[PDB]
Amino acid sequence: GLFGAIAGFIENGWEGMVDGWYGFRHQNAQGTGQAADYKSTQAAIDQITGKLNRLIEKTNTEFESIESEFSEIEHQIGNVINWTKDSITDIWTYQAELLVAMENQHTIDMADSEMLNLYERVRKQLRQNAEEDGKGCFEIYHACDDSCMESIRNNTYDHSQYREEALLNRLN
Amino acid sequence: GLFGAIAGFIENGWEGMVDGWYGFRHQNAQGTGQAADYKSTQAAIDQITGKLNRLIEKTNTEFESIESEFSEIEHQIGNVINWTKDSITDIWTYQAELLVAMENQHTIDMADSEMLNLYERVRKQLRQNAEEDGKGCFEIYHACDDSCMESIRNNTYDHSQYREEALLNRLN
Amino acid sequence: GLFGAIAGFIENGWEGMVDGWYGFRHQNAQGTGQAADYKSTQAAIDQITGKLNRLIEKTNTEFESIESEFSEIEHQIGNVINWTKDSITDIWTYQAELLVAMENQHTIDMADSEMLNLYERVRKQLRQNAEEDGKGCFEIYHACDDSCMESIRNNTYDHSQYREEALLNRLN
Amino acid sequence: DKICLGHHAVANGTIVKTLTNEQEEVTNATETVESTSLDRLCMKGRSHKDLGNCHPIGMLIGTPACDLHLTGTWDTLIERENAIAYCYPGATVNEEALRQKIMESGGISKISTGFTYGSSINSAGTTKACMRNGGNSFYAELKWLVSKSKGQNFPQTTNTYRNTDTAEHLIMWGIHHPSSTQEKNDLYGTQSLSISVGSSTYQSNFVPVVGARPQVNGQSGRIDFHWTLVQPGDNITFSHNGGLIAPSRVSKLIGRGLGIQSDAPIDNNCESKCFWRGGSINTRLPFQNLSPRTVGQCPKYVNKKSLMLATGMRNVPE
Amino acid sequence: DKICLGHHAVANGTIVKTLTNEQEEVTNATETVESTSLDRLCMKGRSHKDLGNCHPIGMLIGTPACDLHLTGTWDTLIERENAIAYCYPGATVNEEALRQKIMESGGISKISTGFTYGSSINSAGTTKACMRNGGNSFYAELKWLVSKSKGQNFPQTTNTYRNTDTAEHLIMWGIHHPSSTQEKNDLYGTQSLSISVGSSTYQSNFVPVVGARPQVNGQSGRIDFHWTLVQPGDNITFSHNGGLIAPSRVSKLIGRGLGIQSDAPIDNNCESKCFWRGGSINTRLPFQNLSPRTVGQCPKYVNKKSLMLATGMRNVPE
Amino acid sequence: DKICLGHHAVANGTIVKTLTNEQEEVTNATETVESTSLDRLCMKGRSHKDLGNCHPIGMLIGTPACDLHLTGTWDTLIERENAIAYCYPGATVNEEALRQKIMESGGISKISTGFTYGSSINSAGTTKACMRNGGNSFYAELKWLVSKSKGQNFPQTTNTYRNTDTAEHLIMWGIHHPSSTQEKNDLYGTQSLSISVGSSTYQSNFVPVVGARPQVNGQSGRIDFHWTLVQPGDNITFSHNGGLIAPSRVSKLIGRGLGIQSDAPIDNNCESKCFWRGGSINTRLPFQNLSPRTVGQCPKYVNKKSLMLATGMRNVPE
Ligand SMILES: *[C@@H]1O[C@H](CO)[C@@H](O[C@@H]2O[C@H](CO)[C@@H](O[C@@H]3O[C@H](CO[C@H]4O[C@H](CO)[C@@H](O)[C@H](O)[C@@H]4O)[C@@H](O)[C@H](O[C@H]4O[C@H](CO)[C@@H](O)[C@H](O)[C@@H]4O)[C@@H]3O)[C@H](O)[C@H]2NC(C)=O)[C@H](O)[C@H]1NC(C)=O
Ligand SMILES: *[C@@H]1O[C@H](CO)[C@@H](O[C@@H]2O[C@H](CO)[C@@H](O[C@@H]3O[C@H](CO[C@H]4O[C@H](CO)[C@@H](O)[C@H](O)[C@@H]4O)[C@@H](O)[C@H](O[C@H]4O[C@H](CO)[C@@H](O)[C@H](O)[C@@H]4O)[C@@H]3O)[C@H](O)[C@H]2NC(C)=O)[C@H](O)[C@H]1NC(C)=O
Ligand SMILES: *[C@@H]1O[C@H](CO)[C@@H](O[C@@H]2O[C@H](CO)[C@@H](O[C@@H]3O[C@H](CO)[C@@H](O)[C@H](O[C@H]4O[C@H](CO)[C@@H](O)[C@H](O)[C@@H]4O)[C@@H]3O)[C@H](O)[C@H]2NC(C)=O)[C@H](O)[C@H]1NC(C)=O
Ligand SMILES: CC(=O)N[C@@H]1[C@@H](O[C@@H]2O[C@H](CO)[C@H](O)[C@H](O[C@]3(C(=O)O)C[C@H](O)[C@@H](NC(C)=O)[C@H]([C@H](O)[C@H](O)CO)O3)[C@H]2O)[C@H](O)[C@@H](CO)O[C@H]1O
Ligand SMILES: *[C@@H]1O[C@H](CO)[C@@H](O[C@@H]2O[C@H](CO)[C@@H](O)[C@H](O)[C@H]2NC(C)=O)[C@H](O)[C@H]1NC(C)=O
Ligand SMILES: *[C@@H]1O[C@H](CO)[C@@H](O)[C@H](O)[C@H]1NC(C)=O
Ligand SMILES: *[C@@H]1O[C@H](CO)[C@@H](O)[C@H](O)[C@H]1NC(C)=O
Ligand SMILES: *[C@H]1O[C@H](CO)[C@@H](O)[C@H](O)[C@H]1NC(C)=O
Ligand SMILES: *[C@H]1O[C@H](CO)[C@@H](O)[C@H](O)[C@H]1NC(C)=O
Repeated sequence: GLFGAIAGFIENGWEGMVDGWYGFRHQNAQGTGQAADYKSTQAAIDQITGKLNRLIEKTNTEFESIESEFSEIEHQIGNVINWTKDSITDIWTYQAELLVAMENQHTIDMADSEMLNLYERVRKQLRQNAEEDGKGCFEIYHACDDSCMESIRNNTYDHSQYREEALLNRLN
Repeated sequence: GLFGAIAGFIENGWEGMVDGWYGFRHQNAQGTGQAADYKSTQAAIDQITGKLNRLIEKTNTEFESIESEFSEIEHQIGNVINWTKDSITDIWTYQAELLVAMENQHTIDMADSEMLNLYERVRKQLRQNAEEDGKGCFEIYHACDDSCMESIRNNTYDHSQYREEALLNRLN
Repeated sequence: GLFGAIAGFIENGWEGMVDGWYGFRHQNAQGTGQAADYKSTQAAIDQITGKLNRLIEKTNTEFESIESEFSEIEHQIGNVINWTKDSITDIWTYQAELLVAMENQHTIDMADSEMLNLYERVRKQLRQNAEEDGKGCFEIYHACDDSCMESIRNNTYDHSQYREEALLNRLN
Repeated sequence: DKICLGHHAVANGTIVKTLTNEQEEVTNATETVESTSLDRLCMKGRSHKDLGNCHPIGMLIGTPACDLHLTGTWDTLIERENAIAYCYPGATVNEEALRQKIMESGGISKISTGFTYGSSINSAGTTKACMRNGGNSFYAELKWLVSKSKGQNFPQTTNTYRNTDTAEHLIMWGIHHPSSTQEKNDLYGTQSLSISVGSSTYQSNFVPVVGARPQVNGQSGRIDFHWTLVQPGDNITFSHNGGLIAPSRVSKLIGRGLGIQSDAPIDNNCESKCFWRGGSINTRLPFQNLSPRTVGQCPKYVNKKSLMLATGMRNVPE
Repeated sequence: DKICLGHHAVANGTIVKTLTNEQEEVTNATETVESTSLDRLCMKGRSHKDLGNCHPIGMLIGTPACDLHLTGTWDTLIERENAIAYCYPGATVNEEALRQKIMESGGISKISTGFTYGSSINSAGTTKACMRNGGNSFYAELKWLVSKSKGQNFPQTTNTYRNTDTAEHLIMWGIHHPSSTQEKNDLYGTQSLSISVGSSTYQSNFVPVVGARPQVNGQSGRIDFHWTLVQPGDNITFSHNGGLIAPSRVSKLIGRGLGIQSDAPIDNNCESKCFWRGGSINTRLPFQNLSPRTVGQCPKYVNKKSLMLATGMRNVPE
Repeated sequence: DKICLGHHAVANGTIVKTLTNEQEEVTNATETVESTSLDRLCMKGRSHKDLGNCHPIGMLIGTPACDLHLTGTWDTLIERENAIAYCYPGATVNEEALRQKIMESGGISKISTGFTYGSSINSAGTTKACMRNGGNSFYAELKWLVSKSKGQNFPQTTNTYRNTDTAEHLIMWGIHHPSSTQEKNDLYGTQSLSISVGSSTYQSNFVPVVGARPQVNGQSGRIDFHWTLVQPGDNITFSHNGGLIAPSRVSKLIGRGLGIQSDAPIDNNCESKCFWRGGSINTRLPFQNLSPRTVGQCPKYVNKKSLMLATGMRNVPE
């Protein structure tokens, strides 16, 4: 897609992730874990909400009937009304389809960008202590225990603390 | 937003910047300085101008009156006319609202991208001589004076010149 | 543009490329070569095809005539009809112009996106074995024969094999 | 040493259309076209009149089936199928324009014409076609004027209604069309029949059509109705020597209201702003595939069964 | 030791409009507005009738030009410029509504009225303005009734057509307006002329009007046509003493069809769903700039010569 | 050793609506819906005729008020409220069609009919309702024919206008309806009144309404006008024996023009393409919320106070 993450370099979605749209899996000696990111999930969710709200805001134009349900209309005026009504219906059908095709394209790409943004945020936080694996994972060149993994998720990871160790490993 | 820069990894705008849309702030041995970036600013303004140009191009359909202001219109035809006029008005109201909502979504994301394009250009400019801080700044690992800063702004920064000094400070 | 590649950090297109939208130029010990990427070319073309299929989907609304070609309509009903028809035409003309302008904006940016997605896929593949030149090239820091070049294009390049040699060349 | 970023997926996704893909799978989606209708007229919050048997035009002329609907006020007027306007056979010229006026209104008031007639006129003419209380009757707002004495010449007669109110009044009258000259002679005399109607903004002549024709509700005669508006401070004169079905009351249309044609039963516990032949449409959705013919504030009709709008990302299962 | 990424380009591409740029060059673009028409009527898989010289109304009254078109079935009906409806000069009330009914239809049947006339009526009136087989004739579906003996009063006459079908029938009749009183007297007598017509849904009176007027096809007289729908089970009565042009047959409209007005030649080998005065539009494009007046299922008409849809990236030449 | 990237901001931005956010603050934004009207008719670059208190139809028959507008040329025609068409009371059949015709045209020429009358006809009928120079007069383009000898019968009269021009002309005539049988006799006699009017593409008859009605401008009698088009080369004949108001001239409509109904004053120092009841709309904006009833080349009416287009990035203040 537009931003290259969802159905891009991230190979598939996580079906066991039920408490968020985006999040983290980790792996270290202590084991594997999975937690959802709150900030990016709401960023996506709130933008979807905005669209729903726009969808449901109602006009106020009152229309009366120009066609009798129970009696015969004069043929010539009947034909003008029919032509006009069908013309209006074609416009709205086309508009409805354009609206939904367009919004859909947008929400999918929006969802992709929020995933990318979260990826970029983690990358910059990790700075010179980690390397991209190309599948949406970061390989970390210092010992990162459950607690270290947690600071990364919480945006409080301090790269100055691990830089010395991680640089040495990267050069091997 | 879409490209993660404006109201993204860059925390806030600069009110002090009155001579342009995108810019630089620097700090070194000789204090601080603030300059605008011409090319990114123009790219954005030009794209805005293009939309306003589209907004003001005039359809020349000449309409006549079908509704007398000064005498009574036969009731049936008057009702058809009213149904039709209101239908058309609902379409245009709907069109106008969608046009602007979409356009606004686009200009916001276009502007965001021009920030990201400027950022990415400078990132490559500095190559291995600097590191990202995550907040829209680059930490330069060598002595970079006012002549050096200007060359980054002017897009004439040669990285080979400082590579040796930079890499040494980057390791320690 | 939106993504910074096409009409951005990549200087221009290659007119020599006739079997692809996107691809590779290399220069090593054994000279130069050119190859188109099948995957990203088909990604872009499929989306273009998708749009063209939307463009041609028909509505089966059958319209009768409400205007005689060969005899005169009563003047008032004739004016109403003219007013309605012209209004309907202004809407479709507007819709048509908007659709095309929007689709075009989107296909240009989608094409830019695919170029960036290929670049990024290659950037991460090389890992630490190469560097960005800012004009869309990667400067590789090892002996990379035609056979190594093919593996980068084949997406089976293994940075492990060269990292030792490459890092030494980079740190000098 | 490994931290991986990712997104959620579901087992069974939903297909939506995008600009570039007819068959795109997303994690969730919601409908934008209303397919559901309430088969009731939702009348909560509405001062409504259900006309039942009564045709809106019958309110003006006073057909018996309209006796409960000769005056009143409403914000919502409901017309049913097979409603009766004409107990005695005939029709109104510009019928649909009139029907539409009554259904654009919020009420009806009735004002006397004050018309009186010399002793040579029998103004109490009646028909078996308009039954009331088991007796031959006539439209409540009009008088069937015939010669007191059978075969005698209906006298030359003038009646003028004056509008002293500050609104326009809607006046109606009828022309009787006999089924034979014998009947015409019996009712009105052997003279040539002429009906002239004149106001300051309207005038027309009327002549009774006489000829054989099918019996409708037992009658081969016909009474056709005609109408016009009389302006504040204006007068309307009738000049006639037989054949005029003369008004005894004229109407005044009050305010604005919404007119609905439907046979759906009324429900006072749901509220609605959109109505159609089959009932009420209560939706927050902007489109509907129920009917092209609706009244009120309505979702736009579209020729689509379904339009799903994505409320999630691309679904990329494992 | 270098690898470089790039995209293709062409020497010169096409200009398209975007939201932000009116002069945007791309590698490839395609037209969205149809500019081309087939200058013929594409009639493959259509049961069609080309009326040639026959005007749709002439089918119902049986004008000579229409003799091959008194009955038929079709799903597409084609009307040509200058088609003849009236041989004897005249016109039809509510003509355009009637023309549209015929053109919305899928066929015409005829049913005999059965009308017969006493020996003092001559039903064989003919005119040199309606030529058949080099001889004087008349509208096939109607009869010109005149007094058998010149100058005598046409007798009081009654004719009732009974619709025994389960479908409504279209009855037409004519009223003759003579060019002079002497002509009027010769044809129908010196008596005042009256024609009354009555169904259970329609009644009217008609009076022949003598008057000097210009010659059309050599005739200063006129025959004006009237029509009404007779319901299944209903009857329609004519009372007349001269001037009636009485129907010998009535029409029944069958099914639905598409009416087309064009002088484009018919082609049985191409198919189409969109027609206009100039021919047929066969396109997959959603828009069209040939004509605002089209019939069938058509691309939408737009006020643009050209509108290019980009099918490739930005063209950035070397 | 540090260089930071950023973007500008402001102290107070403006709110716009996006697809996702009703309340997005941006640096700058601009109005897309015009709310301002100019309260004059911007007539610069236009050859215009202000009709004052002359009604379009008055121009054809020659009401005193329209004496300065019987012929002329314009590209813009301006009708005012309460304009006079009929000095003598009456109406034109199909008035609104004719009004619109005149308002679609760019001029009027007048061509004499050449109608002369026998010495037993008085062509100089006048009225106190149409005053010229303080004297009883009549419509400039018409003549009120009455019997020369009071009460004695009006003779059968033929008048033919021949259109020898290369363009269709518009002919008008009136039918006088008396207020009593007495008045009817003095003017025309006892005979029944028949007015037949016939060209080769039109015919009709008229019977004049005799009956009491209100006084309008002191007159109970009425004159109702009728109109038809006469094609090049065609003749139109008037066969009449009383009650005809005969044309002394016919009209020719020239070119195309824009018709404006407004009471806003003319301003020759602004140009505009869009007009409404309250003045002119000259804006470059595509939308407009002043009035649904505009003429010319207009921005589309929308039901929106305001719609702001973002002309700058998100505003993220310090
Ligand atoms: C303007 O547009 C409206 C709406 O489209 C038209 O009104 C329709 O007119 C058509 C005739 O073309 C009607 O269709 C006919 O319906 C018959 C059954 O009617 C019942 O069922 C429908 C179901 O929706 C109800 O609407 C209706 O009230 C009845 O309860 C069918 O029996 C007819 O079939 C015909 O064709 C077959 C061929 O298959 C023949 O064998 C038969 O002889 C038969 O004639 C027919 O389809 C339709 O009922 C109307 N719809 C509505 C909503 O009123 C106007 O006529 C149109 N005006 C114009 C062109 O002037
Ligand atoms: C609703 O809208 C329709 C469509 O616009 C109107 O119909 C048009 O009416 C105009 C008159 O304003 C017609 O224009 C006239 O055309 C004449 C030529 O005849 C043919 O023209 C083309 C040939 O390609 C065909 O479309 C058409 O079928 C004709 O066969 C010209 O002779 C006229 O020119 C005259 O005007 C100039 C002013 O510049 C004067 O100096 C001269 O008098 C000059 O001769 C004129 O241009 C047009 O043909 C009509 N179009 C169609 C498709 O019918 C309706 O009138 C309108 N209805 C209402 C009620 O307003
Ligand atoms: C087609 O639409 C047009 C334009 O909307 C419409 O004309 C309008 O009709 C309304 C009546 O529905 C008129 O409104 C009146 O105008 C005056 C102001 O000049 C008001 O003060 C009036 O108030 C009265 O309304 C009450 C109803 O709620 C009455 O009970 C009482 O009399 C109040 O005093 C009233 O609103 C209005 O003048 C026009 N508008 C225009 C621009 O002409 C037209 O009738 C429609 N056509 C058909 C056939 O329905
Ligand atoms: C005298 C009698 O009883 N005749 C029997 C026929 O009944 C009458 O038939 C005549 C037509 O010949 C009318 O239809 C009569 O209808 C009424 C009616 O009820 O509508 C009687 C009303 O009093 C009368 N109203 C007025 C104001 O005159 C009304 C009108 O005359 C007509 O409607 C005007 O068109 O008619 C009806 O009672 C009966 O049809 C016949 C067959 O069995 O037997 C006759 O003995
Ligand atoms: C139209 O004419 C027919 C035939 O005259 C009428 O049919 C009659 O129906 C009645 C019942 O009402 C029966 O007594 C007979 O079957 C028919 N009468 C005769 C004398 O044959 C029909 O009623 C007439 N008019 C309509 C239906 O309006
Ligand atoms: C109506 O009649 C009254 C009473 O005769 C009269 O005074 C009034 O002026 C008339 N009004 C009109 C408009 O003719
Ligand atoms: C109309 O009048 C002319 C001239 O008097 C005459 O030749 C003929 O009767 C008519 N001609 C045409 C072309 O209508
Ligand atoms: C889709 O399901 C999600 C929960 O998984 C919910 O948030 C959303 O409202 C649902 N939409 C519909 C239409 O069911
Ligand atoms: C545009 O040209 C290309 C070749 O460059 C071709 O493949 C394609 O079919 C053309 N586009 C369309 C829409 O036909």
